[PDB]
Amino acid sequence: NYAESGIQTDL
Amino acid sequence: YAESGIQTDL
Amino acid sequence: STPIVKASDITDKLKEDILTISKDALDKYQLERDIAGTVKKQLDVKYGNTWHVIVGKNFGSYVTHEKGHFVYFYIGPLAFLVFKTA
Amino acid sequence: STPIVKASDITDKLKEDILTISKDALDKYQLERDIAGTVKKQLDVKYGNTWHVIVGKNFGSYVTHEKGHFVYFYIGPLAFLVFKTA
Repeated sequence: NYAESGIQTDL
Repeated sequence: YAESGIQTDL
Repeated sequence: STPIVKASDITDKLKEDILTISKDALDKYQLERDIAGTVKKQLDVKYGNTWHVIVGKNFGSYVTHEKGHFVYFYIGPLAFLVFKTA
Repeated sequence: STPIVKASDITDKLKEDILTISKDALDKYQLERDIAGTVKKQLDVKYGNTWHVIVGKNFGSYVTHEKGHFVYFYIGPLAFLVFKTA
């Protein structure tokens, strides 16, 4: 199984 | 598959 | 504003499309994550899974990609890492 | 300093090892690409292919990962995105 991740650095 | 290493200019 | 390709393992056609989808994304989103998201999702739909996108001004990365499916480029000050795995 | 985990889908054991490997990398390497490459390669060896590592102060990312194989954390000013794909 697989999943999506979206991330934004603090700066 | 092939490998790629990268580094931003800044 | 003219995209500058820094590294690639890709066909000209797919490259042009990725660049096009990426420039369009810049008109539509203010956050790097959201730019990466729309590009990733569009490529998944258009070319099949599984794509991964990093957009930013400061990072180093080491990834593994399917042959012919990797491009690393700048648009202005912003770096784009776009690649596909299985 | 002490790693700060900002997102995860991962077992404690695997997490702890990624953090340990990442901290060790920081004792030896300063360039973000060097740090990312040594972590990626060690995880490929120890846990099987295929891992991808992004290290940096400014990026947004949108990726797909195997369930249970994703962690995003800071050590000091550096953000680490570490994940596994098929």
